[PDB]
Amino acid sequence: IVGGYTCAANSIPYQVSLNSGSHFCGGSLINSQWVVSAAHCYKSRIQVRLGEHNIDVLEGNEQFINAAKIITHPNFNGNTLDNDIMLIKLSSPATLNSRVATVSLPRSCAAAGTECLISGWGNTKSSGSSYPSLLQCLKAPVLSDSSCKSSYPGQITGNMICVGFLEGGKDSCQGDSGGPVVCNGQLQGIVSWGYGCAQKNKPGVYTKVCNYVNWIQQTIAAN
Amino acid sequence: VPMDCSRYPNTTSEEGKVMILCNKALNPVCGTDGVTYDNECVLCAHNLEQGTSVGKKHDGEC
Ligand SMILES: *[C@]1(O)O[C@H](CO)[C@@H](O[C@]2(O)O[C@H](CO)[C@@H](O)[C@H](O)[C@H]2NC(C)=O)[C@H](O)[C@H]1NC(C)=O
Repeated sequence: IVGGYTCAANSIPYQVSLNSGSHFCGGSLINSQWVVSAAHCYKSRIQVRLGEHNIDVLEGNEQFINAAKIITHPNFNGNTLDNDIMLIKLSSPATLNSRVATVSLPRSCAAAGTECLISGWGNTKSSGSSYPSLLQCLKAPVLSDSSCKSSYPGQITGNMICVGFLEGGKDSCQGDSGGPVVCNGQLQGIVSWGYGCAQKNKPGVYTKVCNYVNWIQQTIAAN
Repeated sequence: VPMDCSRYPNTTSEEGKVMILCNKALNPVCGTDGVTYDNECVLCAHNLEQGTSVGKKHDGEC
């Protein structure tokens, strides 16, 4: 996250880290045994880490749970990142507490202008590398579709939304992918892609979660 | 085995600036220049933006 702030402890209890030796993507806990992340974050084996404050230290109050099933959207396109959503079933149910909690799926799509919270352990600099140990947060609004399409001509599908600032300076970045965009208590975006990070006229692009609630429910119901 | 930067979507600007659009996953790779790049797409974008021709020495971090 570039241009954000250090989240307060337990502020973002639904945030998870996806680990395959080291942190590589974020994700969001939606119920005791299911995590939502980005399809491009797919790996054959994944350890889900929950309740983490500092990803470099083991404080005893986190939970590490292996993925048992990893299901990428059937129409995911690895080249354009359309349908960039994936579900992870945990090997065992997480124990929910003050540090590990869930976020609601969206009851309706977010309108342009709605204020959201983006979080993650990704790069905090636009040029260069600097990875925080502590989870970063950023408040940013959903942009209009026309505004998003004009920033990335011919690259935005109906399953994508822009969230951020056209003036640059604040955005999600490498290491944030899969992470949440929560607006009014509902998960409306998945960190997906962009032209670099925090570049002018090039806000981040996020999977439009409100399009996928029926697929999520059907998949979960049967698995 | 090197790498294919075509695997990533690109867009041309008004003045001909080619921009490579990258996913935000942290999957570090080690360049032939000995520098660790955040992911392969970012190495691709660096080469395009700087005009270099760095390759991938190996999928991990240097
Ligand atoms: C940029 O223009 O995007 C296109 C689309 O991926 C790249 O075009 C392709 O992939 O280039 C490869 C050879 O490198 C060729 O085999 C593919 O057919 C071709 N596809 C099309 C639609 O032309 C293009 O290379 C890329 N530009 C850069 C500099 O990365």
